[PDB]
Amino acid sequence: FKLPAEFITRPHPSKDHGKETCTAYIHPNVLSSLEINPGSFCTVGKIGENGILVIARAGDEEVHPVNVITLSTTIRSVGNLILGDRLELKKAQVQPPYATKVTVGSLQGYNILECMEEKVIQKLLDDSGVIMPGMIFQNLKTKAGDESIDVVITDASDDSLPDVSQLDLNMDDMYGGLGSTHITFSKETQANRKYNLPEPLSYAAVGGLDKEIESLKSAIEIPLHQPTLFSSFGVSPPRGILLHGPPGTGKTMLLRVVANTSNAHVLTINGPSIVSKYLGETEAALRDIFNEARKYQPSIIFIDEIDSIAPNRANDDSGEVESRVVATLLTLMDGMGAAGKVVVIAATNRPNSVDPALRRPGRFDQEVEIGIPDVDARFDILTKQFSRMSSDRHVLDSEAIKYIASKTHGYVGADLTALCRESVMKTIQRGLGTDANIDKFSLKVTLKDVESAMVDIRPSAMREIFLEMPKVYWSDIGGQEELKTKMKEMIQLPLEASETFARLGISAPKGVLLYGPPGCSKTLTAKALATESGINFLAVKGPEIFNKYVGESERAIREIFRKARSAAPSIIFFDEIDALSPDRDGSSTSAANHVLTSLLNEIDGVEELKGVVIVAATNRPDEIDAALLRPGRLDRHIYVGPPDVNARLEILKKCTKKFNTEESGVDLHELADRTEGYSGAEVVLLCQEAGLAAIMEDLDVAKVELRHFEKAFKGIARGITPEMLSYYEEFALRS
Amino acid sequence: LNMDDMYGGLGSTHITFSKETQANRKYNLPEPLSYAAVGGLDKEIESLKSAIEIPLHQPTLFSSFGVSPPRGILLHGPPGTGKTMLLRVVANTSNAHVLTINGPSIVSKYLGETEAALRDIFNEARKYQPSIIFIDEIDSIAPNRANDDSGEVESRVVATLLTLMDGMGAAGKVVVIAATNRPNSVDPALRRPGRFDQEVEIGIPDVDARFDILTKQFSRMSSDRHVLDSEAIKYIASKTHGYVGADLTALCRESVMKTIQRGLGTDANIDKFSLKVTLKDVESAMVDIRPSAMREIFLEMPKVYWSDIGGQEELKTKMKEMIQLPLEASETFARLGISAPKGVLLYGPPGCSKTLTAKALATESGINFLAVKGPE
Ligand SMILES: Nc1ncnc2c1ncn2[C@@H]1O[C@H](COP(=O)(O)OP(=O)(O)OP(=O)(O)O)[C@@H](O)[C@H]1O
Ligand SMILES: Nc1ncnc2c1ncn2[C@@H]1O[C@H](COP(=O)(O)OP(=O)(O)OP(=O)(O)O)[C@@H](O)[C@H]1O
Ligand SMILES: Nc1ncnc2c1ncn2[C@@H]1O[C@H](COP(=O)(O)OP(=O)(O)O)[C@@H](O)[C@H]1O
Ligand SMILES: Nc1ncnc2c1ncn2[C@@H]1O[C@H](COP(=O)(O)OP(=O)(O)O)[C@@H](O)[C@H]1O
Repeated sequence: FKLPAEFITRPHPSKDHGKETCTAYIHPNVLSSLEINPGSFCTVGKIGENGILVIARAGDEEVHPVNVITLSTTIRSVGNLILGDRLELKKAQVQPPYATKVTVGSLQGYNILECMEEKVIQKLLDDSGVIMPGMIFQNLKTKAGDESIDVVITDASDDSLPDVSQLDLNMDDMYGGLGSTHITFSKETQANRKYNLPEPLSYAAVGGLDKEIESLKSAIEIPLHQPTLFSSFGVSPPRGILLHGPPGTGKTMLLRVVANTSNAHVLTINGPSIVSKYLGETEAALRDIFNEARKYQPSIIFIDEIDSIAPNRANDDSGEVESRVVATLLTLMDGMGAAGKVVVIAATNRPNSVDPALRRPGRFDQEVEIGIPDVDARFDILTKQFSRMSSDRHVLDSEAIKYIASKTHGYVGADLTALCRESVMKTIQRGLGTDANIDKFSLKVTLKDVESAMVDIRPSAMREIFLEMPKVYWSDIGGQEELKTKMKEMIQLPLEASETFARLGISAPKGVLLYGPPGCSKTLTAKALATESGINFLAVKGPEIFNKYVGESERAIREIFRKARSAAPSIIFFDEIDALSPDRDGSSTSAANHVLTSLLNEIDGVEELKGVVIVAATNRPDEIDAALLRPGRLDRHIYVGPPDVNARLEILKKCTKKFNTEESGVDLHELADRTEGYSGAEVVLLCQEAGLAAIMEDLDVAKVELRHFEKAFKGIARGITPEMLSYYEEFALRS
Repeated sequence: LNMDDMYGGLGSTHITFSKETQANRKYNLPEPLSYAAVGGLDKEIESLKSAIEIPLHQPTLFSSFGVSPPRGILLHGPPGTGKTMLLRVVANTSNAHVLTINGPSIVSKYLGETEAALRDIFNEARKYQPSIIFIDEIDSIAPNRANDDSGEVESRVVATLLTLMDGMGAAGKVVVIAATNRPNSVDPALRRPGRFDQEVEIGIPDVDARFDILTKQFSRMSSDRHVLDSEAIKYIASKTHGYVGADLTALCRESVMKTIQRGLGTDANIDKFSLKVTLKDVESAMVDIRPSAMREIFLEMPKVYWSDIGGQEELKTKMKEMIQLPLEASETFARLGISAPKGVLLYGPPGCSKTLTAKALATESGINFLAVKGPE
């Protein structure tokens, strides 16, 4: 009448020798309920992955609790059965036929074990059960020179009739004291890929965040491994650890890595399955989970999508899941014990959406920040991946890897993995289409398929962006170095002196304004800023945030600002802020005033945004509200007037570069001198319209004449009056 | 069904060898749709064939590297394009198991029932090695989280689907096909390179694709029921600049009804094959059906020849200028950097040849012309 439902694994205590393979400490009631002899085989369902790891069984001494079961570290490493998993029991399968060859692999060693061998076979098969594809044991004591050695035994050369058995366990009948089947030591084989064994996630698999992962590992290791030392201080160790970052950074991967690499008990939630219609069922389930958590001293708590599980109460008090669950989790994690050893890992995509009650120094003082990988991190990730599938399947030199990393500057580790997968599948498809069923080893991996892969896949942001790769560069634009010397320092201040700002307390005003006459270089200056910065750029313009619906503009503003906050320290730019700046003039609606107040509060009100930098562009800065025209925010003002002689000459030469200068008949200076009162846009359009005049004669031409240029000059107008220039100058004088 | 009786070892019932006709149509049995019906999407259908053949047929080659095979395939396009027909065709031609679902029928007021059904279906798919999963109307079942807080059925199903398709197995052979009307309404969580890195887009058919579809349809109903020439099909395809395959099928159907009713009215119940299908009924049907774009504003205004046009020669010269430059000067613009200003302003007194130039241009150019009335 016990009715056992789910079982939980546990390492075998006391070490020694004992069983070490078929402990299976289970209460005799469950043994009688299964109608199977205790001196026989047992199964662990572990949900799915058929094969069920048929291992022999043994009885306990009546104190071992029913729920918990022991699978030993050897089987735990063989099947990657991590702590806290659910298990099921069923009748054993047919007896194994026989074992044929069995071959050792000598994991992470240079082999040459004959000196320390000492008839390993007896040490390997001095145990009952023992599944041939998996044996992992401690080095114990082997002759002199201590050291540690491990063996890979995954490869096999036999087959079993049932397809259910994934690891095709074999029986043991050989001889040993304190000769085999044609020896067992041969070659340093790795994990067998034929059976597709689940490869454990190594601690070195993740990279590019070495400082962050080291800090996280130390912060979670010092409470568990040094509980008495921390309790001596009397301040008690916290249990909450916060993980956040942009999507695709692999936070779940590092959670899995730290769970696998830690021998302590680990617990994780399976998403919204805990949430149920019954009010008390969820509370009872959470209480039971916490009880099982602190019943054993070494325990790890993993929480995923805490934003969905614990949404902000102020943002939406829909009901059912509400602040009550936040309060009950806070009470549960506040007082499980005085010192204890418990750490809770919470991963959320949007920290702002999380309940601010969770984000408090009293409960979640320690935070871990993960950002977008840079060039070095992406290069390291690519090198790790190439080492992961080995040089036998691809050829890529270090310079090629660096070039690929530089080309894909806006990507992430998940993006790189998807790029590798798509490159592999496109290479396979090309080989199938062209080479007519050739061996895949000859074609391997090249550069053209990968280049086409990054061309086709496109960055995962799915938003329009110049990206600086296919757009205008610095050499294509000729301007004045006076503004360049200013902007380089201005945008190198935050990216390079964040620690200096933190130490000194001066911080950054984060306010820059650019005003220019119509037809001048203002959006050009913004593009130059974005190009030189080399950071993701959001193309936002004034009327874009405006919408017919009331309140939609505020929603769009909040969306773009929380996207910029999560898009690393960058620059946010407004193409035409003159649409919303004037409120007193023109009798602006209440929506414009609300948007202006919201942006005023966002720039330098109540909160400070250290990450993003606000740059604004206006067609006319004289009608702007006095609230925004305040020192501290958007204080810097640059005249950035029309291009001077050298800049105009460079622009003309760049436009004439497509043409031929020798046969053009111009010296590239007389045209600039004559076209001095025109705007930059008009100057650019002059070359195109003169080319049209030249090609008027017989369509495609190779010669341009002075009469065409004269007609082009006569047929166009500058459209700029001295009155607006005088007004713009008066704006500078008045400020 | 009827029982079998044979007199022999290792004479039938009055011979069995007679003709090589197709399946009997009197019973009107369903016919397994094949790739012959689909036409005009050769590149897209080949890409879909590759994407469905690479993981299922030879998963070991892809799994030997260790990067795991892709599991998510995304399909999207304008309504009525025929993507769901491609889904049914690949289901019929595939010998592997499929998991086509109804959609909202599974969704109920009980949150646990839907989760249990999802369990059962995905364990059924995973347990048997050859299995395919077909999911349609992705935007509904999984609305965008940022769009609205619908509640009940919400991003929880997105999370459980992601956890399901993340780790079904090491190599396996399992793919999921998602068909959505608009990719924008799809939850961005699904639209991820880790989940849906492969995207299949089936755009609106062009003139060649529409012509291929019409030819395939005519070959399907055979020449017994109609007499159409290649130039007639080409003209019909050219006239239908924006129609889709569903629109072409509707045009054929309405032409059939118009022909039937005209024959009944005039010929007084004449033989059906005598009148078959002509071109005048098709023209009347495409005129009366209204173009594919519902409530369109870029209308197809009529054309008129040059000798019916009267005006100054300077405007005609600028006309020829601005049409001859872009069509046959793209290489010149690319090499010279002139590009295309694409901006022309027409200002003048009302009622004197302001729109006459545009009308003559629509006539002469032959390119698909579109015009908008301003106040409309
Ligand atoms: N930096 C990286 N280096 C190598 N592989 C990576 C990297 N980032 C992601 N990947 C690959 O992409 C997969 C996705 O990682 P993971 O599931 O941890 O994503 P995540 O960013 O935590 O997001 P989500 O929770 O939505 O899955 C990894 O299992 C791995 O195969
Ligand atoms: N290539 C084609 N050949 C013949 N008929 C076609 C073709 N493409 C589409 N059709 C027609 O279009 C219709 C199929 O519409 P279907 O529902 O499959 O489209 P869909 O683009 O998947 O959109 P929906 O979201 O409505 O399912 C049928 O009437 C079919 O005859
Ligand atoms: N040297 C150049 N080459 C190409 N395009 C240019 C050049 N200088 C300016 N432009 C274009 O002219 C535009 C300048 O806009 P601008 O007149 O400053 O806007 P506003 O009228 O609001 O001040 C930019 O969008 C840019 O694309
Ligand atoms: N040769 C012609 N004979 C009869 N009608 C004509 C002829 N040429 C043009 N039209 C008519 O004159 C109209 C010209 O429109 P138009 O006056 O340019 O528009 P708008 O009133 O905007 O200036 C056309 O709608 C056309 O029907």
